[PDB]
Amino acid sequence: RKLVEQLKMEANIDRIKVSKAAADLMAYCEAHAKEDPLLTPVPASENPFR
Amino acid sequence: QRNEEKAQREANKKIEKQLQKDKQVYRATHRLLLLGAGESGKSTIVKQMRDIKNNLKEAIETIVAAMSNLVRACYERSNEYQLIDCAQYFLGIFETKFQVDKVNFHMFDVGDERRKWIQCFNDVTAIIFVVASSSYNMVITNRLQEALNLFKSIWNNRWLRTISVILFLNKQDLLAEKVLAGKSKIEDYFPEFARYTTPEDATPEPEDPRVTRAKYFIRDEFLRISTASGDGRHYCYPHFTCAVDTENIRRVFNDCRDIIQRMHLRQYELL
Amino acid sequence: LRQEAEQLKNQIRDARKACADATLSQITNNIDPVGRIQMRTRRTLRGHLAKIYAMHWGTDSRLLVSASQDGKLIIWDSYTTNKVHAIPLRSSWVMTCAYAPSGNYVACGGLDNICSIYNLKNVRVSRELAGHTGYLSCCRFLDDNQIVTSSGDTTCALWDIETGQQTTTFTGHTGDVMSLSLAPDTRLFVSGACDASAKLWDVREGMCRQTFTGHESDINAICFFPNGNAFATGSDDATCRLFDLRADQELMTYSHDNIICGITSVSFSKSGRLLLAGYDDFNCNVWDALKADRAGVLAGHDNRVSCLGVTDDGMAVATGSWDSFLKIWN
Amino acid sequence: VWVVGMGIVMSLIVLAIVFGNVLVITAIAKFERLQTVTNYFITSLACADLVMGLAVVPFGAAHILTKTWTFGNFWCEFWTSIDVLCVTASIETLCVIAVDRYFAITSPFKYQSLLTKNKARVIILMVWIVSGLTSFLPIQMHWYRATHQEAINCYAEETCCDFFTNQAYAIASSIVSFYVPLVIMVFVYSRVFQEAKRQLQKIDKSEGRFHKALKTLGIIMGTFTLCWLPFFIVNIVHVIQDNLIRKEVYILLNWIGYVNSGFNPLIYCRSPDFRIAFQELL
Ligand SMILES: CN[C@@H]1CCc2c(ccc(O)c2O)[C@H]1O
Repeated sequence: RKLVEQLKMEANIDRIKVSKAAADLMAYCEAHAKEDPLLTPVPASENPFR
Repeated sequence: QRNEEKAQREANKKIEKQLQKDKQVYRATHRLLLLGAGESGKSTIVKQMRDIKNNLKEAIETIVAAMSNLVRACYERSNEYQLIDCAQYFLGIFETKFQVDKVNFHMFDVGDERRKWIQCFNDVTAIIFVVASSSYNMVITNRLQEALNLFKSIWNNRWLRTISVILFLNKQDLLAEKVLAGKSKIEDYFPEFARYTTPEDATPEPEDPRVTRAKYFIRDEFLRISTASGDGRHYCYPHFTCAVDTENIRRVFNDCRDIIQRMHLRQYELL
Repeated sequence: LRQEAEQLKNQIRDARKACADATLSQITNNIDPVGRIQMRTRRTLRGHLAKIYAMHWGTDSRLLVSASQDGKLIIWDSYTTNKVHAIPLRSSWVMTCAYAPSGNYVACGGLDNICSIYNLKNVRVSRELAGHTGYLSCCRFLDDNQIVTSSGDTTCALWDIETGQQTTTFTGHTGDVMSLSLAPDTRLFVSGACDASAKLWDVREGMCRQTFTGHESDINAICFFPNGNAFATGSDDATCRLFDLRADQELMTYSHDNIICGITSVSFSKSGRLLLAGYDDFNCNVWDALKADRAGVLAGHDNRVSCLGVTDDGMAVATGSWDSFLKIWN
Repeated sequence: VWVVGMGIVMSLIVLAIVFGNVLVITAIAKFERLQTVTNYFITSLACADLVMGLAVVPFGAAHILTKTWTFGNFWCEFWTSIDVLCVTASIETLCVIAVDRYFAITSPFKYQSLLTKNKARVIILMVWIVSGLTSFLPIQMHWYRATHQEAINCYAEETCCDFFTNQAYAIASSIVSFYVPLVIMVFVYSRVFQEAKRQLQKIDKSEGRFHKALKTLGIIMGTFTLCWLPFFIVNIVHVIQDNLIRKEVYILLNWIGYVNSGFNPLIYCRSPDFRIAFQELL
């Protein structure tokens, strides 16, 4: 019933190729990797938990 | 700020005292889950363990609507039909807290097909699975077969690997009435009943042999699933409770005591 | 009848296949690996009576709220290992809890169909949201007055606390919705149902913009990349998958032959490099989002884990298992 | 060239007892999943076994092999007090564990409310206090010293420290250490066996047509009885009749009782959780 209309509405969506999305996501990850306390361990004195 | 730390410590101490009291209360009281097919008369056991007129008339309206979908002349035909309906003789989780002698208990009454919330209940001492023993003839796979499949699904669950099952069979009078009449014989729907025979060891109430054979066949069919799985941390206690039986609460008390005893005996490498 | 829907689904699959040019691993294979990661238990939070089913960090990245089957919703101060508020609950069972970004309100709803929020500023209920059917799975706060709740009836709903009624209803899931996540801009949110399908909804429009059904088992967790254009779903099947919103299809699959247990919670890191995912095998795994290679295993829980959470500042990740004891893992 | 083998055997026994007790204690303490009211009693037993193995076993071996107590007269009384305290604590902790099992099985619903962490700590403190009262008090203030002409010179001398006590202490201390726990544990395990047999009969009656308790109870009771009862009956006998009992028999039975302490951890820590903890630790 309404599922056909829902799929028809969802069909008309612009798509970005996987290469561009992956490149953008990798660029974001590289840019914001510096401010990641889990990725790079924080100094003990500045660490709130120790 | 030392004052802030002192205030936080005082609040922590007060909350810890309240939490210790709550933990003692929680450990004091056991927990049971009441799982039923809905048409198995789980409400009768709930009443047995522990506006109104309009609601009863409203239930008659659902039966009346079902009869028309499937008045005095057609009323007789409606009863012979096999469909989901309330009792014709008359015409949202629920928590029940009861205390057996010197002990605290607390019942869980869940209100579907996926049953993804079953993993939530793992601290309960037992599952009070209630199934109508006279529902073999009604069909939707027969309803009794569906209940057996649900029992198998509950029994062989990874999360429920240490939870026993208390099994009740209501409609014993109904089962006897349907067996003695001869309409909808067990062999018609359950082919194994022809080969099945009454077990050598049995304690039947002063009942016709056919009723005893049918009841014990249903009990054995339910017990086969329980016995197939691995022994230990799993035990099923079948019961043959009637529609009006006031001894059900003592039966569940004894069953829970045996559950705790057998858990402790399996521990310590005794049993 | 259904032939048109089948043709539309086939066309959607063909379009998604046509969009794929180079896989994520094909492009990210040249980036340096994150390397071995060792995380120690910075703090342990004991005293909580029963198995925790969910938790949520505070917007200040310091306070957190945890709920268990014991009916206790205790708010913890993670820095000092101190519990500030203990909130008794009318319903014994709680499947989720939420902490508002303002911090004034804490949401808590479970197997009871009614969802209730608490006004921290003793503690008392504000408006027990009851216009719902079935149990709840997860709740989040868009603001101090609008809360979106999951459902056991496959109907995610949006609430207005002052009005107390569902502003809008979301439908389209075959199975019950088990988890959901909100965007940094709060414009859109996704929800992973039990029908192995993850759907993205538009808050204003009220209709699902896309639909992702790459899994095979019930989906039990979902969270966003910090970018907001990609969400990762953790299913009952051992595989954890990362989807995309612009590409409108799956990008990477996380799975190992050694692991066969389910997944109960998935949470990204501050930079999104590490995808921390819990498991039913008493341990929490840390995956590399890009290379799809495991970079360490977190443990220390007697029973299965159920929830995860990373502070807004990214200082540490918290885990609450069925062993009735949370842990903070810096 | 014959004493060296006995010394090697004694060193091996001491090392085994120390290693087992240390492993049990560190397994109980380190992991929070193993902390339990009964596991506190197991921890107390392990601590008593560790103290015994690290204190009295090597000194006893040195006394036996060299036949000369090099250390002072005062320190030997302290060693005897430590020995009595350790033995009494171990036996009474075994009795307490048996009582805990009886209260867990016979009265299941009341067991959770009866035993708590505070209750377990109080019970352990009381049992250690009574063991101390039985051991340290009668020894330090010299009530246990004999009155006959024999061993009075041994008391005066520094080298000789052979055990010689009154006919009174050798009976009362023996009773308190072993005989009351023996009767209590026998009654406990009789009740537990009866309950297990009843449960097995119920299983057979209900789920029919589809000896572990005896073996485990036999192990638990037999190890303790065979390793301690002969020593304590000899303890009574030599005071009653000093002609029959020789020193070598006394020492041999006492050391069998000693090695019972090292045998205890491998029979009271056989749970699968303890095995998993042992595997994870090593
Ligand atoms: C010299 N060794 C002592 C002598 C008497 C004695 C021992 C242990 C427990 C007791 O209750 C005792 O009375 C032995 O370990």
